[PDB]
Amino acid sequence: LRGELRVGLEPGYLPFEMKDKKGNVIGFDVDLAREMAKAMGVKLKLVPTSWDGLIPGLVTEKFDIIISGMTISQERNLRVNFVEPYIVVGQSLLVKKGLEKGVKSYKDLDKPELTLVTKFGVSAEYAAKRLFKNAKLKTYDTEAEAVQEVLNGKADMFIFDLPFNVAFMAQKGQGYLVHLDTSLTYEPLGWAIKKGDPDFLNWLNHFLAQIKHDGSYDELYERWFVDTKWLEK
Amino acid sequence: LRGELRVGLEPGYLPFEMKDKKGNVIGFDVDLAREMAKAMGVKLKLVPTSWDGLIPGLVTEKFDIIISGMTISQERNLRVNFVEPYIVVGQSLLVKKGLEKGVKSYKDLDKPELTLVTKFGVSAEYAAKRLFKNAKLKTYDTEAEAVQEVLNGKADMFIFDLPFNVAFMAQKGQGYLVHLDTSLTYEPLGWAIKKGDPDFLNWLNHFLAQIKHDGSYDELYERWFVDTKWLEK
Amino acid sequence: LRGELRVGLEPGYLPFEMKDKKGNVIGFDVDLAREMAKAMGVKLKLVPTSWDGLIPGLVTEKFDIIISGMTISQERNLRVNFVEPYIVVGQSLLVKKGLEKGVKSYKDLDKPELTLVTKFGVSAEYAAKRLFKNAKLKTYDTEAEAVQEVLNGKADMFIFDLPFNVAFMAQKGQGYLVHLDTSLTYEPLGWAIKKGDPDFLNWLNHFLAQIKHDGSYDELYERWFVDTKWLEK
Amino acid sequence: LRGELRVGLEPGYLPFEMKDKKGNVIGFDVDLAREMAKAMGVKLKLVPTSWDGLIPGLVTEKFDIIISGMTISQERNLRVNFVEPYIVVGQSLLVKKGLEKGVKSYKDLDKPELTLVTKFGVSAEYAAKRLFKNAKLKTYDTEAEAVQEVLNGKADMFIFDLPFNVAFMAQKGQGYLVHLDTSLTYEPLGWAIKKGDPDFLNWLNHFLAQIKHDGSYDELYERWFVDTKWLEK
Amino acid sequence: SLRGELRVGLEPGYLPFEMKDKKGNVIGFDVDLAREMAKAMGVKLKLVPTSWDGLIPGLVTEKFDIIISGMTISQERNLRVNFVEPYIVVGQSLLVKKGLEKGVKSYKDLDKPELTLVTKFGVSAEYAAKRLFKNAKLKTYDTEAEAVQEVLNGKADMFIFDLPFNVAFMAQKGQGYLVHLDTSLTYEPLGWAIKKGDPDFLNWLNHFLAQIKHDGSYDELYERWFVDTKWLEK
Ligand SMILES: N[C@@H](CCCC[NH3+])C(=O)O
Ligand SMILES: N[C@@H](CCCC[NH3+])C(=O)O
Ligand SMILES: N[C@@H](CCCC[NH3+])C(=O)O
Ligand SMILES: N[C@@H](CCCC[NH3+])C(=O)O
Ligand SMILES: N[C@@H](CCCC[NH3+])C(=O)O
Repeated sequence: LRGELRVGLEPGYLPFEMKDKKGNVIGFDVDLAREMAKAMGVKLKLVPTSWDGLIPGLVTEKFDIIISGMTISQERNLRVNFVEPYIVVGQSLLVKKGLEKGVKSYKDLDKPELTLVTKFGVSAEYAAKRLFKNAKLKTYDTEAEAVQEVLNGKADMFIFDLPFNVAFMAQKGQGYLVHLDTSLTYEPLGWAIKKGDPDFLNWLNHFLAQIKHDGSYDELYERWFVDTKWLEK
Repeated sequence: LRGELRVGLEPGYLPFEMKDKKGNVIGFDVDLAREMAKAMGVKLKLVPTSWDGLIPGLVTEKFDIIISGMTISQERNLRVNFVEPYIVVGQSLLVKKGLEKGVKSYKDLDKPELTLVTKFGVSAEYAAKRLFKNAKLKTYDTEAEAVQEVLNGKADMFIFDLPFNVAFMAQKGQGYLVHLDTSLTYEPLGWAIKKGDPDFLNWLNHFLAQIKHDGSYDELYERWFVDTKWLEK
Repeated sequence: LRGELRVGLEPGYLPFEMKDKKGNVIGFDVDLAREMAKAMGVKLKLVPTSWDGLIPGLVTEKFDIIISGMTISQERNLRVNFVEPYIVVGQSLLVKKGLEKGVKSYKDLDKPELTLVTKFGVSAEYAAKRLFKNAKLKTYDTEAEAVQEVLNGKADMFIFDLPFNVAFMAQKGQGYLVHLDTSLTYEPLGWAIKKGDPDFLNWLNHFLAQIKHDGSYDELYERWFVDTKWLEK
Repeated sequence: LRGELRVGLEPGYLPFEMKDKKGNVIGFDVDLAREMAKAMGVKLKLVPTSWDGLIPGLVTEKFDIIISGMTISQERNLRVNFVEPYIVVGQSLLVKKGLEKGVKSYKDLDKPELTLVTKFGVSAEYAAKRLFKNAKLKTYDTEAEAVQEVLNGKADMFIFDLPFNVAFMAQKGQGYLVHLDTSLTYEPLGWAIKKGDPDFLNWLNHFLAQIKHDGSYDELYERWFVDTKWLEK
Repeated sequence: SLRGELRVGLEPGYLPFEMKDKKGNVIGFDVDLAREMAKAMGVKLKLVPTSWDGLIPGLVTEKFDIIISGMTISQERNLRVNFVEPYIVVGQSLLVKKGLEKGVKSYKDLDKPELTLVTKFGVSAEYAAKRLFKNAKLKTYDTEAEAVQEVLNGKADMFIFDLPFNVAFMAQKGQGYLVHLDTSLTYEPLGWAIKKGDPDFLNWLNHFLAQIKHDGSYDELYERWFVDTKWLEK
């Protein structure tokens, strides 16, 4: 690769990709992508894309790599190759205040009179249909649209990857929601690239091992997952 | 690959693959293969094959994968590729009664007046050739035939993969054989696929890493290496 | 109604209604009926009554509503109308220490030696007969008489609505018995009024949802089901 | 009410009600009445009835409830009260083998050239008028009789409640018809009772809630909507 | 469950539920609902504009069939009429004069007896403000619109009322002069009332309500009145 590293993501998975107040795209994966560019001695470009355009975009060479906090699922892994996992994740729940009472398991929210909302075409959806099966399930176009349904009284509860939930609790959720943080799925996230390229994978993996033993990774992880400065966009 | 997942294996290797009383082939690898096929959204077609016909069956494109309790050796691995190890194993023995007495190690048993038996052309035959300088070694077409040879007055001791020993011990060698259980080799077991498809490898390694963290693999480990339920066929 | 709302209950079920110290009756249900009366602009009158005279007491205008932890069952529903459920409950078991080990459902405790005990003529009794075939079962007049035999040594297990088993646990059971938390049935508890009054229902259903979105329900709930300050009765 | 529960239904709406080989009527709606009569303490008498006579059979007191896959509408609700819905269904198409190709929405089958058919005076005919402007509409006496006009030459496509179609496909259709399963409407079906009984409502509505939270509704759902045993009939 | 016409009592001037068009017909989210409901029953709509303290008794007295006036389901009222499952959920909000919102985190920063607070007489807000406000002057007026004029006039500092009123008011006149403190302070389910002893008609209404929530009808009327601004050319 010469010139520039084109990375496609979709903004809105806090704290991985979000849109600035200035409209600039920032986050863990964005910093991850600057490092990669640097370590490759090459220019970074981001291409923003909707979740559903990510894999075809990659497969079609709209970009070279995906770094969107994407679950290494066996389905998707048939269309692209995944680098090794750089963070490990699972789905928790955000609930309206009050229905959290006496819940010992997620399983007793799997009730027919309850409405569960996530975003369409994502891990949590697939989790939701595997996990629940009683509760009504509705899906939406964004993480934001979806938690709004429960915030505004339209839904009872919201499911998503755990770090979106804890980012959210910090920025808006503390007062009005409750986070049931017990993880419900084992979801490694890796970067995806298109098949037929083992040389890239070699490079990507080593470059992952480096930052994980460099102290570089742990800084970024501190920045986006423990620290709270970032929250003023 | 679309349609079906063809898996070559050779039954005989308790608890990985054997055939039941009904005539169907079942066991650890089978449940793995079934799980694998489901993850690719595909049908499963086992292709039972004699051992010597497994690699060339594979390289010959008669099936896509070996799942036979195959050992990742440097010799084989010149001919095919292996996924990361799904289980680690090692060679042990069964001796007839009275034999187990006085022994401190394998070295005590490596004597000329004794005959050692094992399946021809297999992992054990190689450790046997390496480990034992003084003892007669005679090989057979199936593990069962090899054991029989010491269930009779014919051989003194049988060597094989340790897990087969522990299962046969529970199956038939209860009163008769004695199990010296000191692992004598380091034997990593792995799925093999033909060379020059690194994408399938990527998909295989990410899948093996799921079932070790899912609980899936764990549920299946118990089933076949602890449960004792499966002895009824 | 006029002048007084008359409530029909039997003190015993904890933490719903219990008599103590001063000989006053108190609990979640009482606190509920208290808010109900302020809402109507009436004065509360509590009419403590043995279980088996609640429904007859109701049909006979001994009192106007039954708020003492009652299951909305189809048998009882033939005889009175239920407001929509105010809480959802379920059978759990208190057992002696030792009994909990390796037990992987209530079902592996259904044995002709073991003795299940309960209060007579209550939802707990009917579930006892439905689930447990083999276990000797004995019945007593109160919840206390029944758990006694278990604490003391005569019977050895106890079955009742879960909220009780945790409440007992927090007062007297913590060193002594083991609580298999798992939910054995689905048991909605509702207020019961006599038939032929759809207006009082309409009113009762709206009152229920007010306190549910009011925070009022929630306060009472913490105060009785989580708060440990009350057990100082 | 005591003695028996009389239940009015029209056989043919697979898999809710249909006449079996011997000629007794079965299905999801019968098993559901069978649960009602057990819980009610009472015997069960099914009163089969032509559809345009059910509402008048109820009001007339020919039976006590209509469980028939009846859609809840405002028109109907003027004459009879409806319990809450027990299932939500949607209208869908059964078209001749071949003319499924190209199509993207139901609208491209709305050509003056094509003949659409369904049963007379039933919520499928109304959606059909509502949704089909051009195509010639013909109405018959029974679902079975209307489809029969696509199975032979006469008509082109068939409109009815999705479960009917999934059922018809698994029973006869696979090689003959094509099923576009995009639900075109949203219709909640409900049980009807004669107006004037608020107590039977309260009963019926709690009963529906039990079985939906119990496992019994789900038993009966897998049974008729999924399993396929039922066809041997 | 009747023949002839469906008669609906309402009090115009709770924007955007009910208002006078100025050609003098009453229009609003409630009227469109009342219009849908009447069609579904195959019957005619008559609106019976009524002043607020006369809605319930008019219903009991059989002057009309149902009240669709954005009325709060309350235990005290529910004693006298029956309510249908609520159809929209609302809370009280505050409209204040310019600047007066700076450095305020909650409603509590506004209790000063210095401050004067106004609303309409005998209405959800009036009872809420008496609960919530302990120090502030509370004055009352026959109409929502007479009430806000006092803060617009600078004879009072802030207006309290159902939140959807405030946003519609902010759009028409308030945008330059007042500021909407839009934190919801009550939990106020809104339902149609009818007289007691009629379970059938309740059955009918509850199922009609479920129908328009799942139709798209409800959402449509909702957008039309509560979100988009077109309705404002009275
Ligand atoms: N990691 C999840 C979240 C998607 C985030 C959508 N912006 C997935 O792979 O679907
Ligand atoms: N790992 C042993 C197992 C052989 C089993 C023969 N059925 C090998 O590689 O030869
Ligand atoms: N839920 C129980 C109540 C416990 C009995 C209280 N003394 C029942 O309805 O049978
Ligand atoms: N669900 C529709 C169709 C039932 C068809 C009866 N054979 C209705 O309520 O009319
Ligand atoms: N929700 C308010 C409506 C105000 C009506 C004013 N015309 C109430 O029920 O009091």
